[PDB]
Amino acid sequence: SMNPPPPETSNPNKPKRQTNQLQYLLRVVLKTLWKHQFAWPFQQPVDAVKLNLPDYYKIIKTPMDMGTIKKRLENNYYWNAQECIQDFNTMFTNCYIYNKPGDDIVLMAEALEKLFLQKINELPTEE
Amino acid sequence: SMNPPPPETSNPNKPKRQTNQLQYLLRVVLKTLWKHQFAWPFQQPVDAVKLNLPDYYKIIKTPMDMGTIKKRLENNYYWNAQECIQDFNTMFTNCYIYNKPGDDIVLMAEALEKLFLQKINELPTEE
Repeated sequence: SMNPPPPETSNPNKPKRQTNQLQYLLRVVLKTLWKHQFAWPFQQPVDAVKLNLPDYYKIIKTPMDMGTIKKRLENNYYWNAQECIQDFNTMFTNCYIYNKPGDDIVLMAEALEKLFLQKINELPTEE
Repeated sequence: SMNPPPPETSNPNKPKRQTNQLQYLLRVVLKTLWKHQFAWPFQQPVDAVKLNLPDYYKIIKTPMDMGTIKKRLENNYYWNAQECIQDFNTMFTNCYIYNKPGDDIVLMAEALEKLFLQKINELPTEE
C-alpha cells in the first residue's frame, strides 16, 4: 500500500469556537506529549512507503498522528473537546492494533497514553 | 566494490570464559534490542552499495552491528562484559557520527541506546 492522504485538518463547513478546554488541549496537552522522548514515531503519519510497510494502511483504516491533531486544534476543526480526545485515543489504539502486546512501540504508546490521561485529568471545566 | 569485510567474530588465540554477565548480554540484552521495532537498520553491517552511501566507509572506520555482536557473544569473542558494551556503544555512536541530529535513523538509535542502557543497568553482579 502507498500512503493515503493525511486526515483533513480544516472544515470550512463547520462553525468555529475557542474554549478553555480546546486551548488547554493545544497549549498544554499536545505540547507536553509532543516533547516527550517517545513522541517522534507518532508526530507525523506513518510513512509506510519510506519504511517499506505495505500492510500498515491495510490494517490501519483510521490513521491519526500528533501533527494532524495539532493542525486540527490550530484550525478550530474541533467544536467539542471530546472530538480531540477521541483523536488522541485513535492514535494510541492504532498503535495497539498494528503491533502486538509487549512490543516496544506499544510500551511507548502506553507511556504516552498514561501521560495524556494525567494531563486531561486537569482539563479546565466545561464552561 | 565498496564494503569492507565484516568485523571478525572469532579469535582462536584468545582464552574463553562463560560468565553470568556475558550470558545476560546475549540472552537478555541482545535479544531484547534485536526484537525492538526499530532494530532492523542495525541488525546487519551497513550495505553501503545497496543503500548507495558511497561515503559510509570513508566516515565510519570502526563499523559495528548487532549481527556481529551476536556472533561475538556466541563465539566467546569477549572476555569482559565491557568489551561487548563497548561494541554496542560503537554501533550507536557510529549512527550519530554518520547522520545528523534529528534524522529518523538517529532517533531510532537513540531509542535503542536508552533501552540498552536500562538493560545493562540490570546486568548481574560481576563474579
